[PDB]
Amino acid sequence: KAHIELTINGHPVEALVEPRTLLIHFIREQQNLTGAHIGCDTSHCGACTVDLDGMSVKSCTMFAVQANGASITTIEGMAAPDGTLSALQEGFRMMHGLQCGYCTPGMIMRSHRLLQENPSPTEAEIRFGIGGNLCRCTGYQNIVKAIQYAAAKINGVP
Amino acid sequence: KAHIELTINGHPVEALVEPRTLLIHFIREQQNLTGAHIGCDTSHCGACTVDLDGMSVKSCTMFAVQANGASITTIEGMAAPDGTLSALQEGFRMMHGLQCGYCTPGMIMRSHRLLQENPSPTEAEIRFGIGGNLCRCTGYQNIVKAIQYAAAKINGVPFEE
Amino acid sequence: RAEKLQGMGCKRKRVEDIRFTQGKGNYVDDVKLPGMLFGDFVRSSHAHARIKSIDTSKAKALPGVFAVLTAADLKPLNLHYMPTLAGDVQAVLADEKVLFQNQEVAFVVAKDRYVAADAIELVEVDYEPLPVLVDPFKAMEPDAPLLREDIKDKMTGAHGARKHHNHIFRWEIGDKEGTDATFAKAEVVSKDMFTYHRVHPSPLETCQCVASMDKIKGELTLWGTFQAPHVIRTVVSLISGLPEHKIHVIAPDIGGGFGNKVGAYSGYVCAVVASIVLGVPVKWVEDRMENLSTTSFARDYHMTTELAATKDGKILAMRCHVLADHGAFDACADPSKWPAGFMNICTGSYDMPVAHLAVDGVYTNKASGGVAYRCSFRVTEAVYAIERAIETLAQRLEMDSADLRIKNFIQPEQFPYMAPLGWEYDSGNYPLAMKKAMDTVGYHQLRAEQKAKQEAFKRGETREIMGIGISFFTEIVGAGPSKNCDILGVSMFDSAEIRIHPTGSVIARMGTKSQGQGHETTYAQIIATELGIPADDIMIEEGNTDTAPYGLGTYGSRSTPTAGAATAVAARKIKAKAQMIAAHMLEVHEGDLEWDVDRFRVKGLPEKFKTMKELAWASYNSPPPNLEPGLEAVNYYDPPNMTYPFGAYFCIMDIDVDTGVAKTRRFYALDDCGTRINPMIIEGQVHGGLTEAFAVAMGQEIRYDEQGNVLGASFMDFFLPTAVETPKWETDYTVTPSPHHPIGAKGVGESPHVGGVPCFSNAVNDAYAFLNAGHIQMPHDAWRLWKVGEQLGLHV
Amino acid sequence: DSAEIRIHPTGSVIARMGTKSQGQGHETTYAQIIATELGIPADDIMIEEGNTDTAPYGLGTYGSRSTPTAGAATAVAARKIKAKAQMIAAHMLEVHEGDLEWDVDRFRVKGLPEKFKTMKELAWASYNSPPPNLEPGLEAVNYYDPPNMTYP
Amino acid sequence: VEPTSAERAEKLQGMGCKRKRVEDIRFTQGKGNYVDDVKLPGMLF
Amino acid sequence: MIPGSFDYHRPKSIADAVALLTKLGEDARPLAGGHSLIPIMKTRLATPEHLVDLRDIGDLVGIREEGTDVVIGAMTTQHALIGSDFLAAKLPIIRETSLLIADPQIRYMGTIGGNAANGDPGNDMPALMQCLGAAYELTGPEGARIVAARDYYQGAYFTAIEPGELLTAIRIPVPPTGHGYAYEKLKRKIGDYATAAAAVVLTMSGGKCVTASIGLTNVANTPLWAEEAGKVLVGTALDKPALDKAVALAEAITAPASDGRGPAEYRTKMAGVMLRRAVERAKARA
Ligand SMILES: Cc1cc2nc3c(=O)[nH]c(=O)nc-3n(C[C@H](O)[C@H](O)[C@H](O)COP(=O)(O)OP(=O)(O)OC[C@H]3O[C@@H](n4cnc5c(N)ncnc54)[C@H](O)[C@@H]3O)c2cc1C
Ligand SMILES: Nc1ccn([C@@H]2O[C@H](COP(=O)(O)OP(=O)(O)OC[C@H]3Oc4nc5nc(N)nc(O)c5nc4C(S)=C3S)[C@@H](O)[C@H]2O)c(=O)n1
Ligand code: FES
Ligand code: FES
Ligand code: FES
Ligand code: FES
Repeated sequence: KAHIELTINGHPVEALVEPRTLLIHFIREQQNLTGAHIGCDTSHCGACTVDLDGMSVKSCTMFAVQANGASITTIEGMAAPDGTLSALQEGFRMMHGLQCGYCTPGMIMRSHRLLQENPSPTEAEIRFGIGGNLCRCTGYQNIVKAIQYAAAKINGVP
Repeated sequence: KAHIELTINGHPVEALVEPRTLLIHFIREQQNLTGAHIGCDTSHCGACTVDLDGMSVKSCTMFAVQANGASITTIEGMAAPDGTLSALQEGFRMMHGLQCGYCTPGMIMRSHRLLQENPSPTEAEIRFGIGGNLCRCTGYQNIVKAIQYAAAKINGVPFEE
Repeated sequence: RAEKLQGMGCKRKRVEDIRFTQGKGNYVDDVKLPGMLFGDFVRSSHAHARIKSIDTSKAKALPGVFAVLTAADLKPLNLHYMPTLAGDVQAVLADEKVLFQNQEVAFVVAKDRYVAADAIELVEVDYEPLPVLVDPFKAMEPDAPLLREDIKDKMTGAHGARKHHNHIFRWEIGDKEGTDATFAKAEVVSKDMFTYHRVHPSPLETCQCVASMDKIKGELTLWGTFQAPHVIRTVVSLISGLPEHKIHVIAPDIGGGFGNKVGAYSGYVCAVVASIVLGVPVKWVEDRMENLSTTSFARDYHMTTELAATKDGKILAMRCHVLADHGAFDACADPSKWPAGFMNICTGSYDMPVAHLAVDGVYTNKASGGVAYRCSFRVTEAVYAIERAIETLAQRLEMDSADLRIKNFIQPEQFPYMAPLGWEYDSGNYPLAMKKAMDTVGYHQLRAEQKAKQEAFKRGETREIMGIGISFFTEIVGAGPSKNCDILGVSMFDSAEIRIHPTGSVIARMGTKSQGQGHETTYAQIIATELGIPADDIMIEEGNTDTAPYGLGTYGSRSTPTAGAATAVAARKIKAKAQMIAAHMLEVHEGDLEWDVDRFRVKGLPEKFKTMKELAWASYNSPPPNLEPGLEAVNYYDPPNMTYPFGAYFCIMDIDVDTGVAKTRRFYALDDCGTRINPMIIEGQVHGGLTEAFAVAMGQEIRYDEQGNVLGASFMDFFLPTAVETPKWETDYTVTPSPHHPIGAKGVGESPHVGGVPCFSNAVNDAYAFLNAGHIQMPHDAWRLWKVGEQLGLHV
Repeated sequence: DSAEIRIHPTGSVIARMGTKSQGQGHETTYAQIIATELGIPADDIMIEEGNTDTAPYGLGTYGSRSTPTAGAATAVAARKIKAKAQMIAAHMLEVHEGDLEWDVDRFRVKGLPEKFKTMKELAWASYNSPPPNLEPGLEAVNYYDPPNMTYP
Repeated sequence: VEPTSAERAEKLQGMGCKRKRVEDIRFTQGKGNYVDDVKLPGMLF
Repeated sequence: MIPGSFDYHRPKSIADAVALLTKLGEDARPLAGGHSLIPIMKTRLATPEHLVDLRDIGDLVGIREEGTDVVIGAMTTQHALIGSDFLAAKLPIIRETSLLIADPQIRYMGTIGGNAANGDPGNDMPALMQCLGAAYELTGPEGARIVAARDYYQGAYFTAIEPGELLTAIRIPVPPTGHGYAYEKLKRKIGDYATAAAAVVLTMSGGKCVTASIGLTNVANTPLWAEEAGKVLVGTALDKPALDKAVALAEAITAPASDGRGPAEYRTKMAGVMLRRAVERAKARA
């Protein structure tokens, strides 16, 4: 087993992992961060998306050993230290951007990065920008609204 | 932390413990064998009794480090693998030897050893023989009966009534 | 206190979202129990073969492997087969033969899913191929292979003392003689064979469970993806011999179901058996490829559909015969008396004198299922049949199909309307909705635009063609009355229990089970309105069979018809008791009181009142002597009829004939589900269902080749639209309450899919109608629409 | 104090009370009360107390009150179930309720003992073939306000 | 088996019977669940 | 879902990676972005004993102009390609193509080199590289060599690379300023490999095509460079007769798979349609 050290949601993590352990399993099984989900076995769905060194990554398509030294944010890391929901979390609720909740962690984590890439995206930019994330419940329309709502909130902070 | 290796309920155990960790807490908090209980702070109650190298020991009055190399049996180790309850476990149920159940693990673990010390004890020997174990619920009478039941079961013949 | 109520009709924001947006849902694979192992299957590489041997020795020998179960281990417990909802049995682990590719052959239990996967690869199965049957049209030929040797003897024709060995059932309904007589003399007979291709509900979370047999207590706890957890308990009891009070089924948060999670799967049975054998918990979580290829498929109906009409467009009769491909085992979820579900709603929204429907189900070497994916028990198929037949009839009549529908709609005054295949529709105002829809989309103008575009095409001015899809549908949801609706003998009621605490907050539980439909939000809105108690003061729970009142689960859009009704009725029992408490407190007759939002007032002395909150406290603090203390009630609601929501959907589709690529221009969906509890939630349900409809009609499929290989059963090929492909949805409504429902609310969740698929398919078919393409079978993906145009000579 | 008793389709039972044992054997004895009332073996009955989300509200166990209060409620709730069961039996057996007599675990038709329904059969019937006038299922609650103390 | 009324009553283990306790199964095996046995993630003392 | 076990390595340099691959042998595979390799390991189609992760080799990442070429390190990600305004000024077809590859997550990880070296005909970059007449720089135990992209692909998962070699960079001649370009892809949805796609670069003068090159994606077991099709455009006005000729010569060399994207005959025709559309867009850009 390989020894890894990384940061997840701002906290140091050290672990011994088999090289073949997929990052999503490390996160869910060893770290007990069960917000990230597995929706497929082919890298399509994006339910396992985490923010890793400034990138949106499908953690089912990476081994934990590749994340050695990385800084990862999962959905558990999105709320503020005082518990306040992030703009995205709040937008998904306000705009009814989720139903079963299963895609939501990945959707929010992807969206977090999207709004860093482009703080003021058009709807086409949003839809293309979340193209790696499947949702079964919503038909995406309220997800767009959620992201737009979050952008407006973010853009109003400073 | 001290490194210890021992045997609990027939299984090897290896652990790291602080010296001051009481055996009861190692068993309950680290090993998750929560049958043993704590009823007191002065070593009177016996609720923490385990069988340790052929002795009945109040595990609240021993540090886990003192049990390095030992063989311990806790209440979880009494029932047979096939599910069948030990004679004592069965006797406790048959004779209504428990109510709240809080003393029961330690009563049974003590009794396990008592019946090895003395397979056919008199009533007075039973009562004396469990003197280190307090029960709040039963008034002891049915515990005595339970132990008598178990002895008779083990021995294949009754002794006292 | 007005701002706080958040009752019926409010766009109450969802309570579930707090946890789900933070990753604090509790889905099955999130469960971790002490000692928990992981199990998964060795699966069949063959569609049809005898199993000569299974060598599990290397797998058992692998470190970290705790068990490898085969059918040999299950047979003695009578668990090598499991009962289905359809009254057949399905193989748990293959015994003598495998009957579909990826069927379960052995169950490996290991320290974790990594070791389990390694051990699965070490199991060696030797197979002796048998002839594969995949074409249901050939399933009843004299030389068709004998698939189900366990229950059937060889029977090669249709006139023996048993049906053909591959014939599952024949079901018929309606007036055959009358229907045939009408077809024999009708001026116009419009016939087509419409295939509703096999698809799959593909919830984002796959099927999975954690079984934990506590051998010390003799009690089984089973966490799982169960849409109907109480049903699963009862079935687990009947097949395991454990009594129900010692089986604790827990359906926690479920990552979508869409019908995939109604029935039992081998994984559940095997996890349970393993846990019982091992005395530690066993988790089973399937991967996507196995979900798509081994759990409930949907559709797979081949519908020979005919309408008889006058030349002026009056529909005189419908005659439909269906060949239903059920795969290897009939596991098709349905009320027990309905082997083709409610396919007998296929006369749709139209007033027809007579009709006849026949359905034959056949076995093939495929995964089981049928009813799933927002079908409402074959209503998808029924609606597709009629709404496509309307269009092909309209073509044959040279009539605009909107006008044909208008000419034939059941009129509002005809409700409750006894349709010719036996269902009595509760309420509907079809002409009004159709008009609203047509006006909103500018229908007649679209047709003129379309005509001009067609002329342009013929002049070589455009390579795009425009289609106008219409789907006007009548759903039937809320199964159902005890007289005719039962799941394996349990009548299809549902239930609610509501308990008011001394300080006025509430715990309420229901016999349904959400998989994202917002029940934890919306059931509280019903109660809030009924009792004047803020919705946030009410906790809703489902899914723990120890705690929730027995119910039949969530499927068939039944939650609002059944448990929504029960909720209202239970709340009304509480209200009635509160009224008696108020009468005692105010020293008046109950009849002297009137309810006014959140309090009972004395008629004519409005200053004298007692609030619900005060009454709750009184029920504990000063219970009237004639009454029991406390304030709570239960209702098990046996519906008097189904609810029949409806909709008018219009799709404008542009198609590039040179590539086959279709692009939705506009999709307008009017749904009328009666009283609307939460418009926000309904809208989301519609968006989701329309997206499924798009997917099914335009791309999704599960196929099998001649060797029985399952094709396309991964997200490499299975069309799930992303945000880029998914159209924008325009939604609208009318409100036509269900007269018999306590709050006038009909189900709606499946309506978008039911109505949506024919809308899309009709749009595609309509686009090419001017070119005489005939009926184009779904899915309408690019290569298939290219083939349509190729065959019409459009590419040279 | 209070009791809620729910009979499952297959005839086993979950029952909860507003008391809370600390070793007095409630999980055993409340089931005995139900068993005799309903003719369902005690072993087929699960008793729970102490989870305020699930148990009906009660005032707890002290003052030797559990038998006077929740024990009463258990009997009364069970009698409500029996009354419903008798209605189901009368419907199934096609007789009047007054024509039925109870014999440990079943209703028999008076004068025609071969015509009977067991409580187990009635429980299934309540789910499988609810008489038209009745709600499906078979369960009850009682909150028991005692008329007096008991004076052992 | 068509048990007699008395046999059926006996099987109930109902009122008046010296029914053995259901609780004893777990308690005699140390499988009771008392407060100090509870362990939750992140729990402090 | 679950790959077979392997050992994992992080060489610090090209030399060390090449030495490792050479030593470990055929059971060792380079690991770049992992978004083709990990998926096939998860299916157990690939069961390497060792992965040699190239992540710590800085010299494998970057975009530079050298002489008449742009040189792109093999580990340069799709996201980096898209983000490079310098590359968009010189080789705008690359951004256009990359935006048609996979999805955001995949593009954050997937590399140009892994796309080019992968050998799946579904990959988009191969035929683009053939269109552009790119050269692949390979380094192995025997030293450096160059293989033209046009010569690199033999079949599905069969390329010209030799044991122990890494593709270290791709060297792309820079087309003339004002050149026309297009990558036109037909796919079932976001993330899907092409039903057919065409890459075109061309230049014009006085209303006539002076140069043209065409690549075709996923319409054979390899990418294809449609040499004859590009030549027939040269000297024409890129009018219908000329496009019809090029379509014919392009279609003639296809040999597509029949799969969920449609049968071979459709895909052949779609190569032609994509080609036409790409030429039209390139003409307009020119
Ligand atoms: C869901 C999904 C959708 C996709 N859609 C597309 C698409 O539309 N179009 C497209 O082009 N791609 C698509 N891809 C593939 C993606 O672009 C991969 O990133 C690419 O194919 C491989 O590059 P990589 O850096 O991930 O390489 P890896 O997966 O790490 O490696 C792939 C192969 O190349 C070898 N290799 C890698 N780097 C080198 C090197 N420098 N020298 C020698 N050998 C090397 C590896 O050993 C392996 O054999 C998709 C992938 C997924 C998961
Ligand atoms: N008159 C109405 C009708 C419904 N609703 C609200 O809409 C929701 C859906 O109610 P209903 O139509 O009764 O449907 P069910 O809750 O019974 O859901 C089942 C339905 O739900 C559908 N939608 C789904 N949505 C999600 N997120 N997940 C699934 O698995 C789903 N599965 C599909 C499938 S398949 C089915 S069968 C509930 O919150 C209800 O209060 C409303 O506000 N007013
Ligand atoms: S689990 Fe589907 S992309 Fe990762
Ligand atoms: S909210 Fe259910 S998959 Fe997106
Ligand atoms: S806890 Fe009382 S003697 Fe140990
Ligand atoms: S049984 Fe309660 S202390 Fe002994």
